[PDB]
Order: sequence, then structure tokens, then C-alpha cells
Amino acid sequence: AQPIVFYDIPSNERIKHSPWSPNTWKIRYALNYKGLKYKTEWVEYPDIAGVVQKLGGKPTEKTPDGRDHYTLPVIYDPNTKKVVEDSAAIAKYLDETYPDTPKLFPAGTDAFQAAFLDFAWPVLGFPVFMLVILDTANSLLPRSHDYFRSTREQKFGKKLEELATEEEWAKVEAGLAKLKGYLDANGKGNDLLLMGAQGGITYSDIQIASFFVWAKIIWGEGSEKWKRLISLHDGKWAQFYAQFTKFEQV
Amino acid sequence: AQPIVFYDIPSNERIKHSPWSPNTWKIRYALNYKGLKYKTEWVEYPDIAGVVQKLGGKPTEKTPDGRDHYTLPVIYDPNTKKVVEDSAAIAKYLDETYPDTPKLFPAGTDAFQAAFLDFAWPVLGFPVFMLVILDTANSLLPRSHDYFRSTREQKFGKKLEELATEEEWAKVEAGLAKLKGYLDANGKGNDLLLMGAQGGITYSDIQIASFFVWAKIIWGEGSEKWKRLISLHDGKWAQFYAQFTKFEQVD
Repeated sequence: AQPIVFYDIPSNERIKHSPWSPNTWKIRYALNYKGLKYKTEWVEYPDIAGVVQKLGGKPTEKTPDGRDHYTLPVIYDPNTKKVVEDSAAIAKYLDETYPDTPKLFPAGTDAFQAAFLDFAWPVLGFPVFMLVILDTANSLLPRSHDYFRSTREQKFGKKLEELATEEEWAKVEAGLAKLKGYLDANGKGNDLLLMGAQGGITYSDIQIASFFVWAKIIWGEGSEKWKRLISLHDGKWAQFYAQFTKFEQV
Repeated sequence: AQPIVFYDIPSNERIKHSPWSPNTWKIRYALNYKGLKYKTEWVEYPDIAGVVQKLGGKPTEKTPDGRDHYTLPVIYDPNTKKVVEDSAAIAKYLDETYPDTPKLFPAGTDAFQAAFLDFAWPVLGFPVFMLVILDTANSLLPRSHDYFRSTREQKFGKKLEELATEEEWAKVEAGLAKLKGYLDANGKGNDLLLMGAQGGITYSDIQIASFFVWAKIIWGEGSEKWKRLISLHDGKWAQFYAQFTKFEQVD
């Protein structure tokens, strides 16, 4: 098979040009986990719409305001000659197109995973976002920085400098506490993967991991903030996140 | 096997003394679906704490004021001499103790179901509650009515008569739209059960059904409100809910 072309958002020297996006990381994980050959193309935030349009790709939402909205990740698969967008749809596409690779959506789990993914941002992703949003902006190349800051300050209604608070830390921990509770339902020895110790990694597991790798890269693995996050709940998340270490090829 | 003793909340003549509670119906559904023999013991709302305590049962919630809260459903299984409380725990008990019966928590699904169940009330259950809560209260025996009105008005901060609104109808439809979206992920032919057409009924499916059976019994199957609810999304929920009719036996 030829390498898949994977479209990602670049960064500056603050984080040594590392990929960072929680949304593109879901697909970077998916590709690394499946052992699929790919190459990364870097697209600045304000250039994403033009790039995806030229590819013949589609917007991932149309707002009541009438306007189309383009997002990364997107892939071009030379093996099928197809452009695929929207992370959950790409992951499903990779399952179907490369069936000999580990399945991210095991049969019978698609609806349960959709529900789980629909609450991943509200309960965990958003509070994390608040704690990393300023540092994220300061990790972008200047053009992406201006676009990102402009658009996100409008979205959240405050300067980026105001969004990280002790309250958000409490909300992060509270979200992880809910997650911990769901996992507890699996029983001891099965509470570090959504489908249990023998169930393998699902797309939903990747969704959680992607919030962690985002924070680690943005804050820095030696940082006090990363240590604080990963130490929550007696080291549970350190153990959870450890399962993804071998799938972070860049 | 001796019948399991199933503790449920009774009703008055308005609904012909039918069982009605969405929470106890989850376990009535579980028992009916598994084909297990049981008999119902009726307990009024203010009598629940006393009855469960006497059984040697436990409270299902302990608040930061330190006070215990007892709830139904509860079962006493004479065959194991165990009292089991909390609907999700009762369902799991029934899986483990009665392995020859169809599973409500298939292996690998417990966490996904815990997550789903945690979304079920905020996104669908509560808006339905607002639309059926007055009629629910007016289907209770007088002692249960008094307790239910007092406690539930305290919780929701308005008289029961004020809780049903058109905005709640919008919220019910929006919650169902989200659920429709999740089921669509299973693909055509597989979008009427969470695990697909041949995946069997799960506890999570029963959770959704229990909101429908509650509304049907409380409003009446021939009512305009029931018709409106079950007509949403071009009748999808009529088909979803029809899968459960054969499991609505009442002793």
C-alpha cells in the first residue's frame, strides 16, 4: 500500500514543531495503532478551508448562519483515491478499508461509542481546552496564532489569557472522576480500557488519550501542569495514558 | 425456583393500579425479558425506607449531609437469600446469578453502558419527567402523593402543575434526536437497538424503553400526548418501543 497523506496543523519552536491538535491526534493515533504508512502534510489554520476545498474534500459542519466550516484532520488515501474528513468518519473508514488492522469500532459498539464521544468534549475536553488554550495559541506559527486567537476569543467571549483557572482544574478532575466511574463498571483489572483489559483499544479510548497527549505536548512533559494532570486519582491516568506510548510516532 | 420478590410503587384507579415507575420498570423489564419468576410487593413512597431497612437492604445514595436515601426497585431473591438494590446493580446481579438468561450487560460493554446511562436522564429522562410528573403524582395513592409532591416540588423548585411546558417537548425531541444520531452510527437495519438488530436487548436499551412505558401508562395509550411523543421522527420511536411490548407482563 502507498502512504496515506495525513493533513495536520503545524507548530513553532515552543514545542519543537510537534503535532499537537487533540482532533488530529485521534487520527495520528489511529494510523500509528493500525501500523499504516502515512506522511504528514502541514496546513496553517487560515489555509485549511482552501486546502481541503482544493482536495475536493467536504466541510465538517454547515452553520445556521449558512456558512461551511472546514476542519483538520483530513486524509487523502492514494490506495482508494479518496479524500476523507471528520475524525470519527476517518477512523471508521480506516477500519473498513484496512480490515486486517485492529478494529477501532468493534461490531456492536458504534452507537455506544457515538454516545460516549458526544460527551467526551463537554465533560473532559472543554475544561482541558481552557487550561491549554493560551499555551496552544503561543505554540502556533504567527498566521495560525492570529486566526486561532481571533476566532477562539470570539467563541469563548474572553481573552485567551483569562480562560485557565483553578475552577477549570476542578472541572477537569470532576470529568475524569466520571470517566473513572464508567471504567469501574468493568471491574478490577479491566478498568483501564473501555472494553476491559482484553478488549483492545477503541476509538473512544483514543478520544481520551488525545486530550492527554495534547496537554502533555502543549505544557511539556516535564512541566508542573502535566505532572498535576497525570497524578490525579492516585496515578490512574498515568497508567491509562501509558498504554498509548508506543503509538506516538511523528 | 421460588419467585423473586420484586418491590414496586403502587398506583390508584387513574391508571387502574398499574405499575408505572420508570426506575422499577427497568427491573420489571429485566425480569420479564429473562423469563424469571417473580411476584410484586407494593410499597408506598413514604414506606420505602422502612421496608428496605427491615429487609436488611441498603440505601442507594448517601448525601453530603450524611443522610441515607432508600429507593425502589429492590429485590429479595429467596433462592440466594440476597437483597439487591439499585436498578443497574440488580440487572447485573440477574446476569451473573442467572447465566442461562439473555445478558443485559454483554462482555466488554459495562463501561460504555455506564456512560450511556449517565446521559440517559439528563438528555431524555428529565424532559420526559417534566411532561409526566403532574399526571404521575395524580396517579399515586394519597400518602405517596403527599410525599412525592413535597419532595419533588422541593427538588424542582416549582409546583408540579408548572413543570410541563412546550420547551420540555422541544427538549424531549432534541434528546431523541441525539439518540437517533447514536443509533444511526450502527447503519441501516441496525438502528433500532444500541448493539444492532442481532445484538440483543441491553440494559441501556431497557433504560430508554422505561421512559416510554412510563409516559404511555401515565398519559394513557389512547391519549393525544402519547400519540405526539410516539409520532416523533416519523414514527421511529414507535418501532423502537414496539420491541418491548412482549416484555410488559404484569403479575
